[PDB]
Amino acid sequence: GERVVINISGLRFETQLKTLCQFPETLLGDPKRRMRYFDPLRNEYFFDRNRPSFDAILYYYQSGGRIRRPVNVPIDIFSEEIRFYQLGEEAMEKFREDEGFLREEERPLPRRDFQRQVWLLFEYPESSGPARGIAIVSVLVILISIVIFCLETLPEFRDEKDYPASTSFSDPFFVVETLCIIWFSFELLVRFFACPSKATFSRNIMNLIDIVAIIPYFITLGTELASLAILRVIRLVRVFRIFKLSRHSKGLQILGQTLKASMRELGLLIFFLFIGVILFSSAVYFAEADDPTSHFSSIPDAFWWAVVTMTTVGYGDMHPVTIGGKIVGSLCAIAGVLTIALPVPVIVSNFNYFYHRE
Amino acid sequence: GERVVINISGLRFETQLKTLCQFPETLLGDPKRRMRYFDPLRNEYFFDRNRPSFDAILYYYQSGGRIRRPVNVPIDIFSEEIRFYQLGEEAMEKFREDEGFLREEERPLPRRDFQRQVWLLFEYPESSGPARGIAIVSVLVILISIVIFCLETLPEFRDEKDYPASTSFSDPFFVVETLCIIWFSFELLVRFFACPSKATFSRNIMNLIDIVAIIPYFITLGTELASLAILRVIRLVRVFRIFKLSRHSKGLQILGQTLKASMRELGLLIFFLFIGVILFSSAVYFAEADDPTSHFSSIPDAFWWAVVTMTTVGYGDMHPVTIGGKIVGSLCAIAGVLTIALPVPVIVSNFNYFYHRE
Amino acid sequence: GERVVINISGLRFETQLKTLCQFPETLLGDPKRRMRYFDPLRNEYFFDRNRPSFDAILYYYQSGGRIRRPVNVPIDIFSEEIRFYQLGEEAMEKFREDEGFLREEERPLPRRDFQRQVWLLFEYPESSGPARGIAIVSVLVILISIVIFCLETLPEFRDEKDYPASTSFSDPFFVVETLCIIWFSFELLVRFFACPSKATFSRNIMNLIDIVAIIPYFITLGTELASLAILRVIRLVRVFRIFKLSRHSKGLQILGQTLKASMRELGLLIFFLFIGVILFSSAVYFAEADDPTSHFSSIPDAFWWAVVTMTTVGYGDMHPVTIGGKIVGSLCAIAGVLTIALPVPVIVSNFNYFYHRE
Amino acid sequence: GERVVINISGLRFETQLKTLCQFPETLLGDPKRRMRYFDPLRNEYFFDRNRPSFDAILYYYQSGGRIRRPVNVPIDIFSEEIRFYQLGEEAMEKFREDEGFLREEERPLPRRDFQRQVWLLFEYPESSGPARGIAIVSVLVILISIVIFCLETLPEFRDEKDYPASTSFSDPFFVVETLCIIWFSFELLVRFFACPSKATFSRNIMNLIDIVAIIPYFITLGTELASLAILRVIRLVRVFRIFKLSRHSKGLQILGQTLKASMRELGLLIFFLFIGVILFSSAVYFAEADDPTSHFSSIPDAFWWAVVTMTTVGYGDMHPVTIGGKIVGSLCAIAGVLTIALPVPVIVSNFNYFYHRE
Amino acid sequence: EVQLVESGGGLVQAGGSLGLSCSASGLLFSRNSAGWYRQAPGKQREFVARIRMGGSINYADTVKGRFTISRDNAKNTVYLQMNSLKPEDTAVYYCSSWRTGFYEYWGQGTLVTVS
Amino acid sequence: EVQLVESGGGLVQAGGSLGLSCSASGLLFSRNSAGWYRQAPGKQREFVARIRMGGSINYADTVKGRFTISRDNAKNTVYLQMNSLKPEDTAVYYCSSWRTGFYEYWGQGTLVTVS
Amino acid sequence: EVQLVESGGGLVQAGGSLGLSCSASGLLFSRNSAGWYRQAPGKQREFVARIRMGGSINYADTVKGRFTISRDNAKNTVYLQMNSLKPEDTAVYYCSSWRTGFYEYWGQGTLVTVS
Amino acid sequence: EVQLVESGGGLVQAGGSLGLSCSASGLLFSRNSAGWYRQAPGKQREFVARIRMGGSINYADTVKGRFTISRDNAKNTVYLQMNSLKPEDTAVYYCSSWRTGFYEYWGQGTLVTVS
Ligand SMILES: [K+]
Ligand SMILES: [K+]
Ligand SMILES: [K+]
Ligand SMILES: [K+]
Repeated sequence: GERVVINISGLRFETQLKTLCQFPETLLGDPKRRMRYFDPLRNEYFFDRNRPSFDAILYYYQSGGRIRRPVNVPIDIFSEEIRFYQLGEEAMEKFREDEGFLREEERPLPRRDFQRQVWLLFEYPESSGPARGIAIVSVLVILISIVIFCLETLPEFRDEKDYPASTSFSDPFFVVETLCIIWFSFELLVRFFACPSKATFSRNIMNLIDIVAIIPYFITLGTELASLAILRVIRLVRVFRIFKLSRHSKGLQILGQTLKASMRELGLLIFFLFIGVILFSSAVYFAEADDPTSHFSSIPDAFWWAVVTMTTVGYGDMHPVTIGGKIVGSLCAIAGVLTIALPVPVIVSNFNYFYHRE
Repeated sequence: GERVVINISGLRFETQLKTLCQFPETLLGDPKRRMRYFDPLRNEYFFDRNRPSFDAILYYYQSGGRIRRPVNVPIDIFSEEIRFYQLGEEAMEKFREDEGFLREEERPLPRRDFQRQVWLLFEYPESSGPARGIAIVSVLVILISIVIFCLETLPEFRDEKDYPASTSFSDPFFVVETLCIIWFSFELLVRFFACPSKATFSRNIMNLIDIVAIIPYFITLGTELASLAILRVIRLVRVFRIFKLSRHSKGLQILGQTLKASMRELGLLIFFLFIGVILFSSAVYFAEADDPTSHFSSIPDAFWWAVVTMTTVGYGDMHPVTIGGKIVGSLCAIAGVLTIALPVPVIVSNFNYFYHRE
Repeated sequence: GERVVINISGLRFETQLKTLCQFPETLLGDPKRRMRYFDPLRNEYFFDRNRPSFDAILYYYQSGGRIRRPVNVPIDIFSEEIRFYQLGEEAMEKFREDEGFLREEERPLPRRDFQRQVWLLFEYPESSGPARGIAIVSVLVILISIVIFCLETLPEFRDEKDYPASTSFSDPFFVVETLCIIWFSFELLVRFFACPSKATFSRNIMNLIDIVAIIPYFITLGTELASLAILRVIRLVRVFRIFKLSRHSKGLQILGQTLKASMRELGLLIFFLFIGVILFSSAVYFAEADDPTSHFSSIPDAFWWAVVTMTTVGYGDMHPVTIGGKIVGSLCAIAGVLTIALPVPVIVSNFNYFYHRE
Repeated sequence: GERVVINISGLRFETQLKTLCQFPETLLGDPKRRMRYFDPLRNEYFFDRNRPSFDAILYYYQSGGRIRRPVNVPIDIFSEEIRFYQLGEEAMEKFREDEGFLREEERPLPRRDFQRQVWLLFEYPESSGPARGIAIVSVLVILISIVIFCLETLPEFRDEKDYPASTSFSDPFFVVETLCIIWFSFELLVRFFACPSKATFSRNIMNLIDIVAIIPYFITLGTELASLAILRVIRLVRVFRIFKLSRHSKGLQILGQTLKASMRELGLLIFFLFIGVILFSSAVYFAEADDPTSHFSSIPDAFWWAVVTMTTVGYGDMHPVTIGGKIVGSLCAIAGVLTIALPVPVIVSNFNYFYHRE
Repeated sequence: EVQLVESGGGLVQAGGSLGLSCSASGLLFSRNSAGWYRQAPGKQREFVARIRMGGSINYADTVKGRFTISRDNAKNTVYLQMNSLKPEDTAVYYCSSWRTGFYEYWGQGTLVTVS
Repeated sequence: EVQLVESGGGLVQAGGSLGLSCSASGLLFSRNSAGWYRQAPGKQREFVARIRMGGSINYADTVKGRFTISRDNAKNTVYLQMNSLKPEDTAVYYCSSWRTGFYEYWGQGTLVTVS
Repeated sequence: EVQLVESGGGLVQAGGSLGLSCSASGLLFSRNSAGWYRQAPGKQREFVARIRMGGSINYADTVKGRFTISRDNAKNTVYLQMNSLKPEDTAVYYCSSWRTGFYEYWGQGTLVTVS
Repeated sequence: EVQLVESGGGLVQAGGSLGLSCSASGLLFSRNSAGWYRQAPGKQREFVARIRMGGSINYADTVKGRFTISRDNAKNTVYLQMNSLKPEDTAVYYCSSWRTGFYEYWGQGTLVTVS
């Protein structure tokens, strides 16, 4: 019925008044707010803004609600156009969601005036100067703990113990290890007793890492204060102190997000390598088993060669000695480069997204 | 003669009535259907829809028939515009073909009420719960068959037979192999006797794989129930039980489609490697044959070094010992990285297309 | 002065008549040719064609002459628009040049009615059936010549000659070699005596290849029909029979075009490798010379290790034995992957251009 | 109040006169300059130029000042439009900055009529013919200095000195080295005494390189004209004569700019390699320490294997011997290809930008 | 091809000791099963010893304890230490290297005649 | 598995010399600590010598100077040169190769009885 | 450069045995053809034996059966077992290693004078 | 560290022959220059022989012809064949391996006293 002709700098937009008033909380949806720009001389709402953006601004009313930025309008110009037309904050949220920007505030800081002071001081390194100092202290303790874990294995440092087992505070490594574990437990208990909600603390992967980085020390201490397999499993598990370096590194966080996103592609990479390894190890075992000098004793033994030829490591311990085995080894290296080159670009695209999104 | 002026929200489209009525089965091609939006006050068909899309919608009439989505209009908006203007279902098919979407229903399910029940149960794992169970059983049997094929070659499992040939149901491996072959033959005969048309069954590559995965067992059984070369060829052919894992894996199907699409690029990769291998093996044989310590006895023998240097495997069994041979080996590794890096991006683009198209 | 208002389906284009008549050989430049679409009722030239293309069509007149296809119009639609407006064939040539299509007919076939029959038969494999047969014969002769060149070096085939030099038609390899050389010389002399212009024949790289593939045989024959260095240089030069396989292969022609285009990038790759090789060989010689077990006797000797570590071949003959040498060898492999990964994408982009342009 | 209707070839742009006169130094901002195109018959400023560009040209006035080239208009056409509308030179600078072109003249040539003649002759190889000769002489001296530095280490050239230390101008290498150092010092002092400002000379990295390429010779000379550690540090530092080859090479300058730009990505690459090396060396030490034939004596010793497996060099000196160690070594090569493949594309993108920007 | 030459002759009487050796060219003993076989005149082949690839040494039911078999894996030789010699074990001891299902290789044989 | 066989018998009286040898199969002596241990009848194990992986040779407080220990790293053998023999050092000298915290391997032992 | 030194002297009479040896420095015998050549005083070079790279042993038409040639491929030595010695074969036996079409290398020679 | 142990003792009179040997641990002779040095009592070090890495053997101006020096490159030993022995060359012959400009290593020395 009623026809409203908008004029965005000479460009007429004749639309039905019903669609214009579908959203009555905007600049055009309020008749007493859009009367400022109305021109009674020509019976049109003359604006003096960007011309291409108003097409999307009008499609917002003509589609109920939908904000799709035209590909020929820059982000800032379109955002300013949304702000001028006062489409709303839900409009801005929909626009940012469509573009790719993600809006997540959360961060429920405690309001007890002391359960938030220490929480800020520890969780947020940039909240203070002492907070940055605490972050630096944590990084230093993590690095020396890694150094201790690696140095404990050097044969030189184990001289009086380098005798057969059949013929703890004095050990210099145990002192540094227990200081590192004390600091880890301290920064864990402070964060747990200063977190807003215990549900989020027991769910964050960056806190499960800190738990796993403390568990082996206490298992070993309890066992000492009185099986072999669990002991070696635990001594290997102790390596997860390098992953609590990810709280202080935005590169490791991006890497973790990339690996979580590219789970299907990592699985495809492993599956393709498994298929190729079985195929080429069978081919090179049967192509080389009649030569009395071959060192493939079985298809399971030719898997190691096939993985080092497909990955193009090629150590050279296991190689073919026959013409047919060398033909097979020639296609393993080429078919390995393709198998690997296929999903790795998808993983790299995920990394670039999470990296430049930062 | 007759002039019809369409008005897509203030944007006039004055076109000849003949072009508008070229297709009389659409919203604008039916005068008694387009009279709803007609405005006798201004003698124009006032619409209230998206402005940029109607350019393509009108070019559809002005070009006889052709649907080319404008690059500045989203897919969903243009599809909704086609739906509103009722251009037809052939219009939607042409639009999807132009974009890249492929429309293939086929799936001629049998209508015998029992030749389709088992067909659904077997062919489609998602049609039921027992269907998913049958898929899981097939995957398990395939995996244990692969495990048996690999384990049969271990020297440890062959102890009483590890004597010279000059000095079958008891064998534990033959029992598992015959159970796997029984299940393979069962799931093949059920699928053949439940398929709609025998022409499609004898033509699908995923059924030729299942035939080839059963042929060697029966050849061996027939020969046993009474030449050496065919025996070893067959024992190698038995490895094609890993490719009937592709029915249950959408990654292997994508890989097969990628390899079929990139056939010319695979051929180019092999041809470039062959050219480079001959070139650099000739160069390194003639550059190193005057040194009494060289281990290239001929150009055919330097091919293996050239393939492992070009693919950057570099086992290290064959390497140059001369200054000229080392200069030649330095360009083999660089010219191999280029030769390989050239068609592999095309193959990876094909993989990404078939992978994200999924 | 005179104003002409064009109307491309409701979209007015009011331009000065002088610019419209700047080119009087086109549909709009001929007043007696554009009168067909003129509408005396509204004093406008009503067309019924695509709307976005006429912007470029009018800019052609408004810029003297220039055809720039709008990014939102498809190639075929714009080409049809040029054809309808009859802008000319120079307009189409400019359009194709701007897009990227290259127009090169040349092919000056002889007009002597017999100096072109054999020329077609030989140069163009697709001109006949005998032409395809001649191409197949050439490919077969080239392949057996390569096979002979490689097999002549096998130690097994040289049994009665495998004695010290101090204690030719009978040799089976010389017979096949002389037949191949006879066919090469025949297909060269026929092409030279059937080419249109001798200037183009003595200039094509694909004919210089055929000359170089025949020169060593005749040098050897002349020397035999009576120095050592030139003899081995010639015996290596004989390998250029694989490059006359490029006439019959469009992949090798694309590779040659890619390598000619990426000359600066190939030079940069070699220069960066040279810089890195010198840097890391100096570092690993000085980082490892104080260890009495090191096998880097000089910086020139550590170049070979640095090239095989930078290219990630890693044969393993020369490796570091010191902590500092291993730190240096760790950065050689990482800095080699970057050095190589930098210009190779440019070369690959050139290959993709020349490959998909085909 | 006052309304001005511009007409860019039939396309009305009705804008407020205030916005049009916001910038009074342009073609539309001067009423006595824009009167040329005014049409009193229709009360509009009829132009005859490109239609899409005037949208941005008008947004320049409607946004105070901002030049954003529409994505559907070519660079040259938009630049010509800016020139016609005489928006100014600051407008052109903003346009070039938005596109990506960087404007940096600087080059403060001395005005002493002789402190600029030699400055041109040396700094700018293209200013003369003698300047190109001086550049060639510098490149030749640099190359022979590199050759001398590498050849001094050959064991063959050191024959009478090849005795234990316990049992300088005569040395042929010292003569060439001192000539090279004399020329380096000459071209450094001339450039320092001919530079416009001493502040820029003592700050350019390409001059710090020339200082560092001369320092070791004079340190050695002063020490000779009378500690061991600084002597070997200096003998290694002498390798930085290859980096003064970067003044004469635009590829090395691009490489330096790329490496300065990709500093965060180089750091991420090193950090990811460090994380993976520690992880996989711990895993392979603990997975293989119970085998009495293993050659990983400690986690620090398995770092070298992990770096050569992750970088896919794979020398083959250190490899796993256990099933668990081989499983771990299989994931090191795959997880190394991902770790390396992640930031290298960012570095390559930086290189392509700085390379094609040239 | 491949030859498993042996050097195990002599005429040692009952008692004493004697060590036979088997050497291979074109065949690596570290990559194959190896085992000595005897054959007395007028009789058939009799298994004596076997060393599988992996050192699964198992002798026959008669010559256990008094014999032993060994391998080098570096010199590529397979030995046999014949201790507690008896006139019963007079035969032409062969040498055999094989791969199950692919190939078997024998030696021309050596004569151990115990007096 | 792994066996550290030894050959160090004999009945050399006081004085003279005697060299014991220890050989390993499935164990590389260049990759493990090695050390001879003695045990006289009626007594317990007594440390004699130890050569760590890296040649940190250290003998006991009684047999220093008069004994020495060595390794080949190519023949995979660990020796012990027993010089200045005395009747005091009469024991069944064992041989031991170990890795701290993972495994220890011993020999059946050899008898050195000094008269 | 390269020298093929030989050690094959002595004055063994008719009958008996004698084994000449040829050793190479800078030349790998496993990578080259090798063959002994003789030259009696007053005569010219006479081919004796040849072992090609790949073990294609072929002797002359006079010294077949009574001579044999061998290679190590690990010690880098080429031998010649001279059996059934006769006064006819008195010559300065040389040693030669060569590659067809690239190079030939000889030895200074050794003297085998059969009485 | 590294020790160049030598075994060249004895009391051979004038004439005859004697071969000294030099063995290295932690040092590869194939990767270093090697050379024997003598020092008679009451005198200073006197150069005897030198074999550079690459076999550039050069002796002194007195012991040429009558001496010779050699290397193995596999056993890691440097020898010295002392022929035409004279009472003049009575000294404690050392052994030295070095790298020009980096390090020099000597031996404790061995005594060659010619009667
Ligand atoms: K590699
Ligand atoms: K590689
Ligand atoms: K490698
Ligand atoms: K290797």
